[PDB]
Amino acid sequence: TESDWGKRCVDKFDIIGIIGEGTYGQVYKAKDKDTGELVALKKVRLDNEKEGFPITAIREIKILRQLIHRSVVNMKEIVTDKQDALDFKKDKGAFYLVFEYMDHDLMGLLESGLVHFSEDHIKSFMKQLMEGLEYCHKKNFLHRDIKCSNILLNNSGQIKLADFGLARLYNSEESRPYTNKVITLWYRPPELLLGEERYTPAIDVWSCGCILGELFTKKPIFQANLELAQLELISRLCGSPCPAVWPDVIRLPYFNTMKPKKQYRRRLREEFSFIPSAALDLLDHMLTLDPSKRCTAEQTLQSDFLKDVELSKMAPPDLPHWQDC
Amino acid sequence: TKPCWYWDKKDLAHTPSQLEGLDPATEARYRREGARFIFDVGTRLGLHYDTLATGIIYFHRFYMFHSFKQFPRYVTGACCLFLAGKVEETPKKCKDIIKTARSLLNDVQFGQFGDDPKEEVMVLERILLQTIKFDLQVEHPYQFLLKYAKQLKGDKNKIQKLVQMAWTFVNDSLCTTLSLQWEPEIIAVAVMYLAGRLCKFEIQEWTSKPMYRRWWEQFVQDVPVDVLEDICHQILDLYSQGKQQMPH
Amino acid sequence: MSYNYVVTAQKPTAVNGCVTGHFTSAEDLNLLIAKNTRLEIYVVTAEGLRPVKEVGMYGKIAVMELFRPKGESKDLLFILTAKYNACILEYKQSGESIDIITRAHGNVQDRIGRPSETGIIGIIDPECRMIGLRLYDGLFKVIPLDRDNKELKAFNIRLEELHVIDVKFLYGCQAPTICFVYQDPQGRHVKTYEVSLREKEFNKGPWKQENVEAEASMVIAVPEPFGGAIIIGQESITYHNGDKYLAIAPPIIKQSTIVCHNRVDPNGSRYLLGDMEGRLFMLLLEKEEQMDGTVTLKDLRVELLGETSIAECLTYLDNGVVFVGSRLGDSQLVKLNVDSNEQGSYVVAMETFTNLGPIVDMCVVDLERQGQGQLVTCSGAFKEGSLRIIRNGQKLHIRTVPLYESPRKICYQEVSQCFGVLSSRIEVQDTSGGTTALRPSASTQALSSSVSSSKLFSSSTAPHETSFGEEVEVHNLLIIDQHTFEVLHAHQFLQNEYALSLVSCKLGKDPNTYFIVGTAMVYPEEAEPKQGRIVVFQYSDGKLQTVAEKEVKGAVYSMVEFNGKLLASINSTVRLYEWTTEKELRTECNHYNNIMALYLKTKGDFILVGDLMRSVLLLAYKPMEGNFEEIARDFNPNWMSAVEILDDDNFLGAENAFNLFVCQKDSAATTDEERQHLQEVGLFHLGEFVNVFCHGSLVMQNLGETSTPTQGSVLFGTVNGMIGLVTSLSESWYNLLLDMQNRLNKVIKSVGKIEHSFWRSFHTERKTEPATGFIDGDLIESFLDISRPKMQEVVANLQYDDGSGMKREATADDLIKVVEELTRIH
Ligand SMILES: CC[C@H](CO)Nc1nc(NCCCc2ccccc2)c2ncn(C(C)C)c2n1
Repeated sequence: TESDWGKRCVDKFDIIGIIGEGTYGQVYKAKDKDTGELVALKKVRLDNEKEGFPITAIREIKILRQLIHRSVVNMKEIVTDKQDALDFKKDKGAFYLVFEYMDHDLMGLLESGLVHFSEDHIKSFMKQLMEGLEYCHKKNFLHRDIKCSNILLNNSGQIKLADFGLARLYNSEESRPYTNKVITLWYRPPELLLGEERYTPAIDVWSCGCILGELFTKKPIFQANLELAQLELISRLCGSPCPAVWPDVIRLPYFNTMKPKKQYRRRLREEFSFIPSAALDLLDHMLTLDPSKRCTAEQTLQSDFLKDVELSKMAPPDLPHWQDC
Repeated sequence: TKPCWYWDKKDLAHTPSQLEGLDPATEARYRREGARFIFDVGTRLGLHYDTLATGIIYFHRFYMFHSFKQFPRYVTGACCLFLAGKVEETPKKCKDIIKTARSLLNDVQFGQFGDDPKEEVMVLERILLQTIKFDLQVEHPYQFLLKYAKQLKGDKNKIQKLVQMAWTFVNDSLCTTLSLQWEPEIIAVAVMYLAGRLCKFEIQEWTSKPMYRRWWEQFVQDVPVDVLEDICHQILDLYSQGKQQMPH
Repeated sequence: MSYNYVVTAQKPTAVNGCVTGHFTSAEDLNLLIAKNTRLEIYVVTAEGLRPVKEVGMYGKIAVMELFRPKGESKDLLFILTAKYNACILEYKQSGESIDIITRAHGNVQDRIGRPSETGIIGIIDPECRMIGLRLYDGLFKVIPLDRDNKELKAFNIRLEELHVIDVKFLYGCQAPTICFVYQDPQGRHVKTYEVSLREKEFNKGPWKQENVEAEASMVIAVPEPFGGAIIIGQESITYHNGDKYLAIAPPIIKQSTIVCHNRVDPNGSRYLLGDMEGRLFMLLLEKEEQMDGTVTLKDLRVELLGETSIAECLTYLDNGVVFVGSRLGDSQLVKLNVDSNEQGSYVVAMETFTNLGPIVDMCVVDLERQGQGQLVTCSGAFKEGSLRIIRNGQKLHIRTVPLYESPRKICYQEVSQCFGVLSSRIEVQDTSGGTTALRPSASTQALSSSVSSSKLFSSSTAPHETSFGEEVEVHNLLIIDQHTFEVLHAHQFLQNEYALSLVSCKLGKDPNTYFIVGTAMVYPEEAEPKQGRIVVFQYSDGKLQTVAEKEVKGAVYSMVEFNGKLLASINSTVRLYEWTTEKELRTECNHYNNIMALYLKTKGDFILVGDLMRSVLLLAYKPMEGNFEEIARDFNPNWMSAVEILDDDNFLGAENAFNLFVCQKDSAATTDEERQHLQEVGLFHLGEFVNVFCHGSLVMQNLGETSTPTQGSVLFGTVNGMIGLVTSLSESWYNLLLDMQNRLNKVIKSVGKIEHSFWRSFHTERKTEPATGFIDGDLIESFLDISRPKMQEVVANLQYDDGSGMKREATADDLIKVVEELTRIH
């Protein structure tokens, strides 16, 4: 049946190319020999035999087989290399996680500088992304690595979230010790920069806000190399973590340690004056320092910006293929 | 889409182990020993109860597709617990599971692990994953016991006595093939039903529908009492066969 | 790691901007001409121009304006670079010593901002109280010109109008006033605001907003006697001052888009306008002095003067001399006569300044069997398009071959003693239902001619409606003699067929040498072309013969010969074709993992593919199996302009951000993943747009010259006209020259005090990285121009490595020798 994973062989796919270098193996683009479908195989190498199947891949398998949403990448099946016959100990073949193939990635579209996003594209873009995050958040799952590289876009305008390798379940009633350095520095929330463990699902909202502004500016908002320089940039824009705006900031491990140059005042609305009034509110609320005052996924979908966005009228991003020609 | 992980009691007479000549009693003894091995090892390692159960479910499912005579039980168990740790995010190093296994096993028993225990276990992970068809997410009776108990309102102490007795029944049921016959939601109800019958408590009075004598129907739709009586019977059989008695 | 050297063989020739003022002395009229990174200062005499000084800046000159604040004797120069380096410059001359003073400087980049579509606009106050910069959408930057602002500190005013087309400071206002044309969903409008340095905000403007032509592009600030502003569009010219509104819509200007403007008469009575078909107009302001003591504008008149080169900037020199600053063709000095000549023109060319124009493609060929080699470029666009023959005869000898149409790709066919050149010309839909060319050109002045009769796409049934006056491109293959550069033959491709690629080669066992052209069916409706042809021609006995045609389902952006087979790039597909004994193309193998396979280069059985957004991918033909294989990819996403192979391991590429990079095989066989990862080991901000990379050198070799330390030679052509050479270095030579750069940068004074390290840093809007693996040859070659005291300071404490002496001290004369050897590569 369709559910008997791990047995079908990778012979069933024509490998087309190597799309990317993944955490646990490289992702290859492939065409299904039977259907003609384009898929992306993520190779899983358990031949290392350090501690067996990678836990990053176990999370992506465990979580994605549970999550079904238009904006969440789908794992279609898991296939294997030609396995050794009757000698399971000798076999060191690898497993491949089959996914739907996505044409582009948000970073690749932006790094080329080719795409220009209109307000109405950013509406269609963020509505899907935040609706997807809402699905995951309602299921008590945290993505924990929301970056441009992980947002996949099709020419049609459909958006899907993708690398769940660092995703784990969150129970609000029970505070659990977690890994503090989990998000990419550019998209890392302030609490994780100040050493916060037992973090809220609002860490993902911060990342999505960084993207929201990045779609209007066409350049990432907080670009730094070191954790302190990042807090400085965030502070120049959002205001320095201070007891008034973030009452429990005094409880974070590094609050006294990582002071910014000044106790800055928030200028987010000033430096982003060019953003539409509907969006600037969304950005202001998504990039709020205090995780308890940072909006939820649902609150972004019930915003003047994204609420009345009709999702049937998906708008393709401005893709200038003929420009270079 | 997602695989079917439940068989009928009659089907257990046609497990691979049985058809290679193992008698029913012996397969059941092997199933208990393997499950209890998983439980004891993980308890020494400090593992969460869900991690122990997930290993035991992997284990029980495994020997619906393979035979005990060709796949050693204590090796499989160690492998299941090793993978369960990664699935449930309570990971352990394989060398630590081997160490804990050595402490709790005899030399004959640890002989199954062979000349290189870690290797025998890490090699089996490939087969385990294919056997369980990569259906790694597992739900256990515990979450439903608490979810349903939270909707009971009444004497704090009588309900807590009901929960703990039922919780003990859940732990005991892991040694059996009930994990392979009935969804966990039913198990949670069955152990609540059993704990009530033994404590002479009438659970309907603690529900929002106190005059609905079949209290389970608001938690688990379409469950005949027959199913609950069968599950109860199978649980109490473990106590009558052994020397242990009902907790009360 | 990899080590490479980059030198400029020919500097930018394209004029990017020109201003006139009193910069060198309060007495002299000057023409400051700007080419990318290069400022040229001239003094206007009875002769057109007297050259006085040329400086290079470590930045792309984006704004150039002259201002004379109260208290200064002479004009000061403001320049802003494209990386937002700002400075104020002063000319100072001490007898024979000429130097440029940096009076104020700073970088005005904002941490947060959206770069505007119409680009950086820089304007200065009439009273020189402030400098306004339009860098980002929704924000207006003010640098106040107070004596104390030596760092050019500035503040932003919030601008409600997000989309601005052009803004200019207006004359004749009680307080500084900006007049700007902006675009919102309701059309375009002209608005005015006032700028308050004390309040640091905008106040309501002197005159009301008016909705203006949808294609309004430029704002002219009319001088104080007339007052107000003039807005130039495609169909109409409008003047707005307070309640007065005047609008002239001459039928002549609708024909071609007007792109440049300059003031002839200081009071504003006469203005110069220029358009893209080279026409030069005179905008006349008709005075209407009223008995009330007031001067008012009566009407606006436009008069056609003649033909100039397609002009980017126009500057009027004093006495009927006009300087035509061109980016698509040669710049010029023209004279406006009061009397027309017998053809009706008032414009007569005086001098012609060579502009290599956009170099779309080029090839190196040894036309005279000398072993030196000549460089034949496809240069210019539209009417100014030409071929250029360049040889290093220190100056370069350049012959110009006018084509009067756009050249696209060139390739040399020695067997035929001729060149093949792809070209396109503009025709316009006319009343006949067909099209008519605006001017005769190469593809119409060919000795013999032919037209494709291919039936491949003839089934059509796809409607494409035509409106009178619309432009179309007509594409041709030109056969041009290598000695006379006569157009021997012109072949016209199908209607709506674009020629994109051209090669000359033999295939298979076929002894004939063919011209092979790759085309695409371009229809306005399509996002990506879906039809195309590969056409095999034979040039024999003065006639081009069509030998074979292969239909493809895309655009053949690039073709290259691969060991007797044809390597072709149908968008997103890399295909290898065999040439059968039946003289037809047969597909052997394909590669499909690309977005757009724009550029292809090969070495042996290796293929380097350049993608629109996916950087470069090394492929290999596995002859044993008859298919391709992906050796390695540059996973960092970059927009490509051209690629070249340096050696079996190092690959060169150019970005659309004016950057260069070199990717090497990771040369580590530990993991398959490392092998398949090309790692960028060289990063360099060139500052020019590279269209073509070509292996060759124009250096004259008699064999007596010893091999320079540099090994290899890649020439590249750019859009600003610059030509360059990329060559490799040994680890030892790189470190010497790199250490020397860091010494020279401390010694050499930069114009605008721009850090050299900043200038060469890899720069995209998103990322800035320090340069790596590249030696700025121009910085090294300036060692021979610095004073002897500075030379000793540069060589002090300088040691060698990997030589006869592990550590060896350098003498200034020794480096003078080393640099002089490097000056021979170009
Ligand atoms: C998780 C993101 C990474 C990095 O982009 N990898 C990645 N890139 C996908 N498309 C991008 C294709 C880019 C490309 C196209 C042509 C040639 C070269 C490179 C993609 N589509 C589905 N998946 C799942 C396996 C998550 C994907 N993963």
